Amino acid sequence: EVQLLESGGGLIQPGGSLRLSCAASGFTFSRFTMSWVRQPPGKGPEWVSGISGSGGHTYYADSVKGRFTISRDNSKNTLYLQMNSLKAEDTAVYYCAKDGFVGQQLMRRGPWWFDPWGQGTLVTVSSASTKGPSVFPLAPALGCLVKDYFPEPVTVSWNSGALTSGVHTFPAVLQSSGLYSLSSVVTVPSSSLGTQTYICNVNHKPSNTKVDKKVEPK
Amino acid sequence: NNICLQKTSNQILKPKLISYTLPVVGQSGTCITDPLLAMDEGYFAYSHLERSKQRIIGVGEVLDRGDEVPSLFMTNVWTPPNPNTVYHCSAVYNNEFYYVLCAVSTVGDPILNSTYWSGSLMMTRLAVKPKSNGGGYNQHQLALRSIEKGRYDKVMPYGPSGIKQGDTLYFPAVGFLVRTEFKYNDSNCPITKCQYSKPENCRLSMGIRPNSHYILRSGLLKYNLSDGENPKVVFIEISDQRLSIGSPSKIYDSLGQPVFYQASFSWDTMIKFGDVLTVNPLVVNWRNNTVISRPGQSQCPRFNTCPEICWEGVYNDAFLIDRINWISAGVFLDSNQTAENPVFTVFKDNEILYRAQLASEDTNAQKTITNCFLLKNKIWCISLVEIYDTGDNVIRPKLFAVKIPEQCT
Amino acid sequence: SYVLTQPPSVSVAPGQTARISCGGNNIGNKGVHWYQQKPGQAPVVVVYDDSDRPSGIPERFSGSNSGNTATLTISRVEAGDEADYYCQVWDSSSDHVVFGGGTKLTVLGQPKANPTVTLFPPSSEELQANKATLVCLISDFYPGAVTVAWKADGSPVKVETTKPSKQSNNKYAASSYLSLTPEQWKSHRSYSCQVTHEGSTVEKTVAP
Ligand SMILES: *[C@@H]1O[C@H](CO)[C@@H](O)[C@H](O)[C@H]1NC(C)=O
Ligand SMILES: *[C@@H]1O[C@H](CO)[C@@H](O)[C@H](O)[C@H]1NC(C)=O
Ligand SMILES: *[C@@H]1O[C@H](CO)[C@@H](O)[C@H](O)[C@H]1NC(C)=O
Ligand SMILES: *[C@@H]1O[C@H](CO)[C@@H](O)[C@H](O)[C@H]1NC(C)=O
Ligand SMILES: *[C@@H]1O[C@H](CO)[C@@H](O)[C@H](O)[C@H]1NC(C)=O
Repeated sequence: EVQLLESGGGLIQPGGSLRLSCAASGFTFSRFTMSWVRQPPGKGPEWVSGISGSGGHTYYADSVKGRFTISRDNSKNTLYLQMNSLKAEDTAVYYCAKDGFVGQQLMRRGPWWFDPWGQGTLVTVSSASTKGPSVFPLAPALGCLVKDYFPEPVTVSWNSGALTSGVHTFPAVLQSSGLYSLSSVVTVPSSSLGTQTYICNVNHKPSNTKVDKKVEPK
Repeated sequence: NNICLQKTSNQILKPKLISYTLPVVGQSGTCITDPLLAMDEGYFAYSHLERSKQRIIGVGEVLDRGDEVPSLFMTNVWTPPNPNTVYHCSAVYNNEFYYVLCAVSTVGDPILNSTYWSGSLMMTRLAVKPKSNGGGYNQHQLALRSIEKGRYDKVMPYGPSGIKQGDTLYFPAVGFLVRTEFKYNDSNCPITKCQYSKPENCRLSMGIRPNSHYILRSGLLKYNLSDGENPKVVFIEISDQRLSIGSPSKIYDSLGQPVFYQASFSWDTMIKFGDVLTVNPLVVNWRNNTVISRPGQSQCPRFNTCPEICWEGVYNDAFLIDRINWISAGVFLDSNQTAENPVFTVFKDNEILYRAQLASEDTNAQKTITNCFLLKNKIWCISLVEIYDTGDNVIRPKLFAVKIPEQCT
Repeated sequence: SYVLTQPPSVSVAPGQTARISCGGNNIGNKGVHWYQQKPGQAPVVVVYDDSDRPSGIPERFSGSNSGNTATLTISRVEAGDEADYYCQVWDSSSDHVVFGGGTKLTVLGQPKANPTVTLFPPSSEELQANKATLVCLISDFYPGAVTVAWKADGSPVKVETTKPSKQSNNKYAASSYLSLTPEQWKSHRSYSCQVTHEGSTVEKTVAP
């Protein structure tokens, strides 16, 4: 199938730099028009930039004109977006979208529509220093605690991907101080506790925290 | 005769809608596509498709409607049976008759079904002043003894109007050539000042897709009326100077010299027209115009000048009215990637002189056909603008009569 | 430059039709596209070029454009159709693509669900760090709006709770955190999480 894999998001001072990369697989990358659509948390999407198939024509939006720069490497099947002079407004999820139209027409009533979208990459423009989380075990169902981190996001996985069934990761809560905290849980039977070793693989990019915490009964 | 020759800001152009003078253009609840408007001397020819589907090929006169404004008055309408088979008509006038060359296909538009096309053509001769009880005069389907195409596999008319040189007709056409037999050295592709281009771009862009079976080469179809009782059609390919994909072209007389226009369906967004140096073989002294282009799509938008792999564009032609300064007139679309906002523009090679907006900035408008003439020693132009009605939800042609002002005030 | 206006929310009963309005100045002359975005997922395209449907999109999704308003009509609304919908266009007056504010479509008449509540005591490693925290995770409950009540040895306490977030399954989910000092966890010999949903309370206890 077709899939877009964004990367490069994170946490940066206002006026700083940031460059996102979009890996594309499943189609002739040079033949299609790529774009960057960003979406603030809990709001509608917004189109940041776009680039022609050959990269000859680049189209920006007035909100990021003069600050963002889109590029493209058709040999690497990858799309880029160089963000400079970042403002606090730019904090949003950044999607990578491919033009979905296929065919030999002369004119398109809608020259721009997207199919498919990526999975987004989180970019936070803030002046707040990052804080590393604390991984604590929830002993027995059983889970893991991720206390006092900033900023979003963090990822958690049980048994290094060898265990996805019945793992309900709950969303984080923003505490009064501004530091997030979340916990994931997975329900296991009591007929395999003293044998199957359960480890949660927590990962929090902005503070370089990668922790594997084993969860055993107390 | 002389016109306003300088760039001015006053709205001197006062276009007048004459659509209802031609009663067939305007109907309620009907989609009308594929238009043709061709004029020569005192007459004209018109065609459209009422997509009760019907093809209409008509002729008439360009007469003073009363207030010294020209309008089309129909004198003979032909309804060819089986309208699904008739595609890509082209009209040329000569000696009280109008010759309409048109393609016949049972596999759809031959451009989209190039391999399966039968290749059959048909030529119908319409009378401008038809006789009552007149068989073989009012309308008569001529017989073509042969279609000479050379190394091309198929030929087809591909344009609204053409010219007559004495007793010989010249329709705008296009040649279907097998892409393997297409000879092209990719070093000729001007990818010098285009760092994102490639040598193979404009070669692969000679077909509607890079992997296309055929390639399209514009040119002319020749019908010599003094060539036996049953004349034949011979194809005349256009030269390799500023080569683009075979597009709906148009060749017209203007001030005693033929002028050629080719639509921009490839990466050469800038307008492609100019005086004809030789008809056979075809050589067009293209203008080096840098101000008029056409709306395309995403990769080949308006004003693009770099060789790209694309097949996007629309047909907006121009008409030379003052050869001394090379001032042309035409309705163009002020838009980059959509078919919107038609504007009647009068321009030179490097300067738009004066303009007039025909509709609103977001009005859907596709094909534009412009021809100019004289009315009592005054220069007039009648344009056909395909426009989408906001209410009826159906695209439809529209006829505007624009006078070229003499003063600039 | 160009402006697309969408009503904030639409409510339809199951099996009926749901029509989502997308308003725009002379939007008939423009190609309207539609994107559906379920929670935690990327927007998927359900209609393009006014009326064309993508491959794999259910046929009950149909788009129509005429005049100053294009309407995406969802025929035979299902429970899974609960998502955010955005109409999209290209503004050739500034060479931007423009989106709409969005429309959250909630489907009426879904049965009520019970909150699966589980309470975890402070971890042994965390308790050694002289700081404690109790967690209460409510899972799968409809309609999504609950109240949490933290108690200490049967006595109420004076704690951070999250906003109810919709889950993959259409039933909502949320969590709440109670932070305490190391003495309070062992001073009182009991601790319980009390949550009420539609006049019915669920509880869970933990002991040192
Ligand atoms: C081309 O014509 C053939 C012959 O019937 C037909 O099978 C095919 O579907 C046509 N394709 C197009 C694109 O018109
Ligand atoms: C194409 O043109 C280049 C430059 O003139 C020349 O070096 C090359 O040999 C040509 N190729 C062919 C096949 O003639
Ligand atoms: C047309 O044919 C006649 C006789 O066959 C010939 O004298 C004349 O030159 C031809 N004209 C053209 C334009 O081919
Ligand atoms: C356009 O420029 C080319 C190159 O200078 C020239 O050969 C051609 O004659 C020009 N076209 C004109 C003057 O119409
Ligand atoms: C169309 O393109 C030109 C240059 O490519 C640009 O100056 C103009 O602003 C574009 N049109 C719009 C509406 O942005």
